[PDB]
Amino acid sequence: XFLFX
Amino acid sequence: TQQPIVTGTSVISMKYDNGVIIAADNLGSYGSLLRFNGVERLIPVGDNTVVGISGDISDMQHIERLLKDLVTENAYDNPLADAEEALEPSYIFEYLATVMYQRRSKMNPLWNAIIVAGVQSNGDQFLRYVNLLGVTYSSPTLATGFGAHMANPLLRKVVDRESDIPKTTVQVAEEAIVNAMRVLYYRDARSSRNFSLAIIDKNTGLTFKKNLQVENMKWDFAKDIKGYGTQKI
Amino acid sequence: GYDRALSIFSPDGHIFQVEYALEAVKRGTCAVGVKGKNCVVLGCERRSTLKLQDTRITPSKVSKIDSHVVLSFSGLNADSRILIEKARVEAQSHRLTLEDPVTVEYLTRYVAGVQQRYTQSGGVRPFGVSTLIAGFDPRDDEPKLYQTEPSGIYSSWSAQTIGRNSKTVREFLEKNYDRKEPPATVEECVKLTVRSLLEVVQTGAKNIEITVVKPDSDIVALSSEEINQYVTQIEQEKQE
Amino acid sequence: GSRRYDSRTTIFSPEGRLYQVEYALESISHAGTAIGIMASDGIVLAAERKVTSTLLEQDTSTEKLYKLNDKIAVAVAGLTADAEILINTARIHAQNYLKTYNEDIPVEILVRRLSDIKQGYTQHGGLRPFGVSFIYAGYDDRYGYQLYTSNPSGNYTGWKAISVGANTSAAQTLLQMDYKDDMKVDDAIELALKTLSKTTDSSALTYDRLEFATIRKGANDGEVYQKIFKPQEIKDILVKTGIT
Amino acid sequence: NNYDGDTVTFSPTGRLFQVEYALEAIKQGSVTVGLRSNTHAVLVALKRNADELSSYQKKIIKCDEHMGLSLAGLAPDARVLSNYLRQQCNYSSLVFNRKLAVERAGHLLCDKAQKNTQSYGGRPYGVGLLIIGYDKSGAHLLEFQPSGNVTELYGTAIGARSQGAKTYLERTLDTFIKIDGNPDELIKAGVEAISQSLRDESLTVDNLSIAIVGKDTPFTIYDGEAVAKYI
Amino acid sequence: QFNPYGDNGGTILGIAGEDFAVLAGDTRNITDYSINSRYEPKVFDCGDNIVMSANGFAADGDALVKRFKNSVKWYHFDHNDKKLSINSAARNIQHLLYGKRFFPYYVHTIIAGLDEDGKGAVYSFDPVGSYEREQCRAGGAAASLIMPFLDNQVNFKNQYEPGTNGKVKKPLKYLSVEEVIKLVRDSFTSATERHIQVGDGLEILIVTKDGVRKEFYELKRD
Amino acid sequence: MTDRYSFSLTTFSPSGKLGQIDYALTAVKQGVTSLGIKATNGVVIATEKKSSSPLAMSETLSKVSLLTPDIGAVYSGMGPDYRVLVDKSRKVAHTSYKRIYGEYPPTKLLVSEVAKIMQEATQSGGVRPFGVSLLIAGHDEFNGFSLYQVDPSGSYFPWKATAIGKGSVAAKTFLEKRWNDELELEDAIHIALLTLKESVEGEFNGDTIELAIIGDENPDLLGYTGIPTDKGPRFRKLTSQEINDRLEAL
Amino acid sequence: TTLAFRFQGGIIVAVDSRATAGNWVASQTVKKVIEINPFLLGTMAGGAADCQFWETWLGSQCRLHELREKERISVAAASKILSNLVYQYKGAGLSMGTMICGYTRKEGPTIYYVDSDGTRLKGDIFCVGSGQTFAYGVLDSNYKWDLSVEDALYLGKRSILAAAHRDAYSGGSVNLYHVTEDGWIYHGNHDVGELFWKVKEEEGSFNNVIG
Amino acid sequence: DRGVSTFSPEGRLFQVEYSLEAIKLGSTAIGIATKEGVVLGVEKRATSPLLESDSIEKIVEIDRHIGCAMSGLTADARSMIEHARTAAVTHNLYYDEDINVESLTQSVCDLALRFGELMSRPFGVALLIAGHDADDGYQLFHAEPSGTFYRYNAKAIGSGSEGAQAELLNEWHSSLTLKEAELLVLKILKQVMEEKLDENNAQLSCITKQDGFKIYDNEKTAELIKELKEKEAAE
Ligand SMILES: [Mg+2]
Repeated sequence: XFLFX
Repeated sequence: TQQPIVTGTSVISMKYDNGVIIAADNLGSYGSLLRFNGVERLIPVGDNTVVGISGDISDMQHIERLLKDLVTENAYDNPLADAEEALEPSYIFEYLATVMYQRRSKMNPLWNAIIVAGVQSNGDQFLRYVNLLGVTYSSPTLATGFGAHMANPLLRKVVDRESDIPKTTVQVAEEAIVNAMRVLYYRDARSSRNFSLAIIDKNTGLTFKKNLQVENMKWDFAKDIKGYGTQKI
Repeated sequence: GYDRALSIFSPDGHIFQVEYALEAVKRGTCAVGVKGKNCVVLGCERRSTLKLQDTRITPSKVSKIDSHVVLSFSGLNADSRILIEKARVEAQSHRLTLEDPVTVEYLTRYVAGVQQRYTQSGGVRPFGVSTLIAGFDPRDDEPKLYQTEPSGIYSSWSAQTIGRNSKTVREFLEKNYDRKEPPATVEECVKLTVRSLLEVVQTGAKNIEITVVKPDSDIVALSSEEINQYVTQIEQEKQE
Repeated sequence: GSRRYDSRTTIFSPEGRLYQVEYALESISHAGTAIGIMASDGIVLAAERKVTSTLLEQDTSTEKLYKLNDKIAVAVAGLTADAEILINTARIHAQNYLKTYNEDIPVEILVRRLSDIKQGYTQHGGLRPFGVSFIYAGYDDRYGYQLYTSNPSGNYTGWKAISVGANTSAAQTLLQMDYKDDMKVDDAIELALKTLSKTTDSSALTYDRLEFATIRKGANDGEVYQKIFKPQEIKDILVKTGIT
Repeated sequence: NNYDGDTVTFSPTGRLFQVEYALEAIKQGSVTVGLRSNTHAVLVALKRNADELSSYQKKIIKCDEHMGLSLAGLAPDARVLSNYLRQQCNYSSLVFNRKLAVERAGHLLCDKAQKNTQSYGGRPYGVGLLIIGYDKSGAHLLEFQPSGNVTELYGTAIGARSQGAKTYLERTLDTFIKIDGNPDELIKAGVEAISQSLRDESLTVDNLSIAIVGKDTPFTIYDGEAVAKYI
Repeated sequence: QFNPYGDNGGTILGIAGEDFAVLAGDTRNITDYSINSRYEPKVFDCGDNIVMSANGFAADGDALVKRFKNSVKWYHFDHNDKKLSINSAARNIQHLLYGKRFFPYYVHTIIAGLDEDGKGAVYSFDPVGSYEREQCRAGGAAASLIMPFLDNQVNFKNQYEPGTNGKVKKPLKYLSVEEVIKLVRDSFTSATERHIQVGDGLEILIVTKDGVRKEFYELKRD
Repeated sequence: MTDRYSFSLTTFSPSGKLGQIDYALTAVKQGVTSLGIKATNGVVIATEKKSSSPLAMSETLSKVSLLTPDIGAVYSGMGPDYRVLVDKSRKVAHTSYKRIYGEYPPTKLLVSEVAKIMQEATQSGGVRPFGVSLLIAGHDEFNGFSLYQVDPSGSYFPWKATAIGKGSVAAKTFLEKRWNDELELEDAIHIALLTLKESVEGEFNGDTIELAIIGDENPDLLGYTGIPTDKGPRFRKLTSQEINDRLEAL
Repeated sequence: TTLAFRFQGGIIVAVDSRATAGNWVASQTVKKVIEINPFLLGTMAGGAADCQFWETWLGSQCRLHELREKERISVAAASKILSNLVYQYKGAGLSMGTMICGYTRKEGPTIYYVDSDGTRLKGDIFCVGSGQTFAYGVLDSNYKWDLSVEDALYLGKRSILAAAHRDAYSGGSVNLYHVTEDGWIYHGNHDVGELFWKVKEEEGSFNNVIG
Repeated sequence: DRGVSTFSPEGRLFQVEYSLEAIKLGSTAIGIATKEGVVLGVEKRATSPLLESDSIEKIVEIDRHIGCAMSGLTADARSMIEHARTAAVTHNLYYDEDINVESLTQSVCDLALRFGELMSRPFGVALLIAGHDADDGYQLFHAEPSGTFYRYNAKAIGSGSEGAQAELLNEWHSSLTLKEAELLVLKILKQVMEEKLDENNAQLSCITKQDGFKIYDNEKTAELIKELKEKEAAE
């Protein structure tokens, strides 16, 4: 896997 | 969450021009490769479907009861239960597929690999696989456990693609399945010599063969094998 | 649980349990609300058939919901306590989540919502209570006065009265209250409130309670002697 | 179904009264008279036992006067069984408050909560209200000596002197006549007994037909003592005031 | 009289009056017709308006690609029962990869309606439904009544003056049953049938509501200018 | 201890044109080093001119596509057969995915279709429902092989105008359906060579205003 | 389905009467006479064994019940209502006292718990009051011997001596004349048998009369030896023979 | 990398556009600012789904407040709705770094820092994300309260650029917002690729780089 | 007594029929739908002159594209409005779009019959739900406590409904402008109202695609009342 700045 | 105690080994199947073939040995093995044979792992549902189950025997017997239960239920208030509104392989598979996935999602899976082999009402061959994770896939040849590793390669020589199915006869398909069962006996420690084979043909119906044995095995060459390299005697 | 529908419709389209709740309000001691230019005053009747009362400890007719909002009522005293508690809890709940005290309109809308819910819930009877809710919104100098009733309808009033002989004191306010020019000062507003109660009460002794609410959480209750001075002034001016 | 047999205990009359509350008050008016009188230096609780029998064990009996904590007592008028349910609730509420704040419960807070339970039975649940009126006699460090009453409606009010149960009309007139604000406990004791003696439906008021209790500061230096009078102690106070 | 207070009370002659009163709601409802051949099944509905400024109450609800009904009586009850049918059609698809048989649809409505006639506190459904569908055994028409009685028919009608259309279909039975592979002609027979239940008012463009399902025809509803052909 | 997740391999690719959109996927389904099927489709027409693929754990992927198809069906029932716009579908799928935030679907989801202005649209989702509209997205096993190539050939990244000293970028422009299918076919043949889980067959679903068309192409079976 | 009766079946009438409690007391009045007498060194409780049929074995039906080793109960009114109250009374002596303090409850507190159960049947939804009055005789270290009456309302009163049921009015008058504060246990048993003979019409012997005492500790009835502090139950049910012995010198 | 700072001319909000799955650069075109309402902004840092879902949910809760109270929600109230929500989910594994930035007449320009730990902070300057340290260094060094709007916009842009360069998990493009009494105003998307060289040439910085 | 969900011998629900009687006692509310927008107007009907009329909220916003006028026991409408607003916002959260006026109405009507022995009685209030969506354009719906809703070109509910509806029958055509519709609502309100119509005892609103749902100021309504009188005196 999931996206994560 | 559980651990399987007594298990069944590979189930192998393939399509031919007029139907499908499925086979499974009659053995229940323990954890340390101990045996307990006298286990039928092919469940005929109606006269158009055979369900081949591998993995935990206790969970297999639970699924067996569900299928028996399903047939009873379908007959309830159904005048066409033996005709147009009879259970189809696609219906039986989808029920089982639904159960396997909602069990894995409750973290209490049925520790099995299932192949549903049958012929549909329009004569279409049906072959599809479901397992304890609820993963499903179809192919001209389907096999579980060791069968996937050893049987599939042999069966795929006969039917590599969909276009090969019309060219494949029941005599050829049965030979391929029976040969594949012998190879599994040679190389699988949890396999047995005794097995059951079922043919579902659109023209000739369902044929169920029990107490089959592996024959024409090659052992003669073993006498010439001495030591592990340098031993001459 | 006890599920019975007690508040139901009649053939003529009335809900008798809600209408019989209004009758309980009409039996209640008179309560009046008058809002001036920079204040609101809540006047309340206390029936004089009860002597040997301990006025120190006896529940006061006007209740603080927060430091800036007050609630008076006519009807069943026991029922009023349940609305006051729920309102006080909601006032602290609003401060906790919105980081701002309730507006008078919001607190009214909540209390009216509770009264409404008891008119179409199983196993409960409506509140035998009408409320006057008065105060000043945070950082605002515009006086607010709202009325609620058992049905759950609420609305804003320049001045309003509820309870026994409320129709008499409403008659008085309707001709004595000018919309274009409300009571400019605290004294003027308190006087008009006392005058309106003196049409109904009997004697201006320990029978009248007055509470004056002003902007920025400035609420004070008047004593006997303080109220008695207004009674003495009105009666001397009347004799003309 | 069951709708047919429902008395609807929590509805309004066309006049806007609560039937079951009004009928419960009618029940209480037939109960033995209970009087509370608040003085500057203590509170008196006096109660008349309901037509005593000669073979009733008087000394080890509790009908009218119950202890809630060390600083609060109640006089009961109505169904004794109903009162005991509410008394055990009040005793628990008091200990819950002490556990939470490490301070004895203020009298009004205990009264309000017990009154709020009664209210609940008149607005929801479809059960009969509690056929009980209480006189609460208590002391706290905020308001000092306090008298309250609660009734089945759940309404409560504060008093200098009050009666509940039978002949309250007559009792309240006699108390209103002889009571004054600078009264002592010993004077309040005499008033309570004289009042019961005139309002009683019995031929003559005797020790065996009475329950008596005082809340004084008679103990050494800024502490409150609850005295639930023994039969012999009632017999003595009845001779001393010259009623027997 | 004394035995019509609730649905849990039999009358001395063994009648359920609350069920009979629910049945009365259907008779007050606007007429709707159902008929079928071997290839197609048709629903025709006379929609009712409050006045000339109002819209015409929608009578026909789709349940799946192969099944739907027309209603007469309490519209909200039709919504509850049609929503239940949608879920049972949907359950059958998701779990069994199987289109729900029209006969099983009937059985499920019957059993849902029944429970509401044996329990205190609840009430019977106040709506009648005509279910049409095409499943593995061909075309089907069902009549639902909130007593729980479901009936499979070649044709029928429910609502005010329904007896007129029901008599016509009884006469025409031998003709319309053999309208195979011709949708328009089977609708025409349905429109001529509902016409026998009209008084003073006639079929207009925004008044008539038609639905059809069949062999190579998903359940589709025709309203407005789409039904102008059949006037 | 029972592990509820598995990896069925496969790789998917969505590309948005001017008046069209394509969603491609290989047809190979695998477990570990075994081939389950050489033809098991995982790119589906969901109705309302929306094509969908949930690549990763096939069981979770089948479950999600099944639930979304059902979501489209009930959107018709509840909103008078109204067409589900691609943006509305994308938001619905976020809620389906985030619904299982603490027992996630182990899939990478791509949907393709036309937006309400008739222009090609592609949306991509993470396992727990974070989504974004994109011109170009590869998902699954060979995403890392395909994605940089698409950056270069679709979005013309790192390409400058010859002679301009690398000051003027190569201008962006819409590709024809013919030119896009070339890049898809070359993307998958490339991925087949260098990724063991990619091969057997390539199925492309093309979405125009005229509807949903299919194209199939063989890939190497080793 | 389900218990839809969540509302009171006992309500106040306009006169302030609780009908169902009044009617319960009427049922008690129709009931067979039972009485209790408190002596200085014990308590006696007694009742007639009104036998439904002579084929019936009156031994099997026990109108006088042990609640704890030191507490016994007798009733007038509806036998079945009494039987379930004895079961509930024995259990509450354990659950709400013995399992907390490791000792049996004192008479007044067990009476208080029985009273509470009977008050609940007066106010709870979908139930009628219990149609019985109980006489509970008991001993405890700090209160000594005590006798309590419990009514359908849930009200209880302590008695020196009393009677309930059919001939209670006459029985109470008889006890008033005979009772003094110097009575020994044997004297109270003698008076109990005299009092009960008035209200009994038919046969009067040890087979038609049921009588129990709260008196001295009975080591022989304990069932074990070795713990000096455990001296045995104060409750003893008199035998058919023991009653007949005291009817000769009557 | 996200920052928001208060100055004379209102609030400056600057964010990058990179999404990463481990060392894999998933996207360079992500919108890390939610527009909520015309006077309210939300910045997102941490789990993409967690931020995206719950800040979209926050916008719905803010709309309901305004329908039920006939008044736009306060920045304090809006921030506490989100902070009270994440506190309910505390320990469940939500990952969110957030800044609720808006103007209302009663509060003025307000910035609230809110994180998945349940921390709710009011402040003039915040930097949230993996690259927050890089942004802070540039911002703190050149921050003045009496910065011009044009200079404040550049400083926010410049501070994100600084972070995008040094931080592996920040980059792609810079998105700029300005919040005043009349509401929030978009100041465009600046690709770091083109921006970096322009800034280096014009400012004469980035002397560590070759070129 | 008798059950709450009981059928009459005629086949109607007693409690629903009795609630319709409560709605007839309610103050008048009129809606008119046009191709230029939908107008909603109400009779405020203050019980006393001391009551501040601006605090009478009988026209209510559900979303930017959906308005609501009520008639009957108006306290009952609060939870219906709360549900409608939640449905409208919730749908926008799930589908990133405006919710259809019909779908919003259907959602409100699903509460109506959720009563029995759920809530204790039906709602004692009728709603005129006016809105715009891209599919079916400008729409006016009448939501009853029966759970039934009809779409209307124009509709009156409350005390003066049967008179007002007969007047709307003659006056309404398909080519009505928004300005014409505003005057028509004011004209028919003045006819059926007890007290004389002004900007304090009557309230106008409209919903347009461009500007969404707007409740008209007393100043704006006052000008339209003045414009209405002049035009009626002109012929
Ligand atoms: Mg490969």
